[PDB]
Amino acid sequence: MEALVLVGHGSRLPYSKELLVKLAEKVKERNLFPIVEIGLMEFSEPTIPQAVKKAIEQGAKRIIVVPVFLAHGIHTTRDIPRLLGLIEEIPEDVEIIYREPIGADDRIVDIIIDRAFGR
Amino acid sequence: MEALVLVGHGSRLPYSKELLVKLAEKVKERNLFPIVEIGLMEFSEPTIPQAVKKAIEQGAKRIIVVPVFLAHGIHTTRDIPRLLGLILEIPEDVEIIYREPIGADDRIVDIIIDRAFGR
Ligand SMILES: O=C(O)CCC1=C(CC(=O)O)c2cc3[nH]c(cc4nc(cc5[nH]c(cc1n2)c(CC(=O)O)c5CCC(=O)O)C(CC(=O)O)=C4CCC(=O)O)c(CC(=O)O)c3CCC(=O)O
Repeated sequence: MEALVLVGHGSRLPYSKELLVKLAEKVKERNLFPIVEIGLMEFSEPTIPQAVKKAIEQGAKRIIVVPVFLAHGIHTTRDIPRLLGLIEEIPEDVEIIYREPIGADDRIVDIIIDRAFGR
Repeated sequence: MEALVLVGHGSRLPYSKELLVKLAEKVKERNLFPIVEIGLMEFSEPTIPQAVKKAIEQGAKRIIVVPVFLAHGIHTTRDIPRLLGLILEIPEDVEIIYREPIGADDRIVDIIIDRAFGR
């Protein structure tokens, strides 16, 4: 009844999409959401509008959109809200819930320290 | 004897730099590294060359550079290695060690799920 849509920047390179694809696989393995889709802001498919429609077509009435971005920027603040139609795509009486980016989470510091030590 | 340098993209907005600043502060509280510095690839100061010199000036002989990026891209594969001189003035008794980005870590999935639930 609710869907999770992970949105990413996109790249002319393949690494950004591979990340979102792997992230969606790992989330699916956790069996929390009925529907899970990814969309990429630029350069690649699925686009963000296509992911929201796939979710709607599978029968989701609440679409949770999580920006897989570390920090806020023009994408997360302007460009993406606009694609979702949240700022001046047909949301069919469904609710889109636009979540927060990753930010300076304690678990990021944990990751950073591992990377520093080659782990 | 060794320094940790966190490098980030930079932004015409203030959100990207604040993240790196909060991240540096959190790492410093862990007391693992003698010297901790941040550098921004574009738009903002400190720049990446400035951070490596600040580190050198305090007396670091090994400079661990961690890309605070989720995925590989042209910045992490070309532009940043270039600034580090890996592909300005680097003393010979000093080595730069360029680490990996965050990637599709389990701890990221954990973060994504919290964000999905508005936590
Ligand atoms: O003109 C060129 O192409 C050369 C420069 C260029 C390319 C690089 C290249 O292709 O050489 C580059 C590529 C990418 N940029 C990255 C990130 C973002 N760049 C920042 C700002 C924008 N940069 C744009 C252009 C450049 N975009 C524009 C114009 C536009 O996107 O519309 C602006 C927006 C300005 C506006 O519209 O007013 C922002 C926004 C912000 O931070 O606010 C961030 C995103 C958050 C962040 O990570 O900072 C990422 C993701 C990453 O790297 O993490 C990619 C893809 C991965 C990769 O690089 O493989």
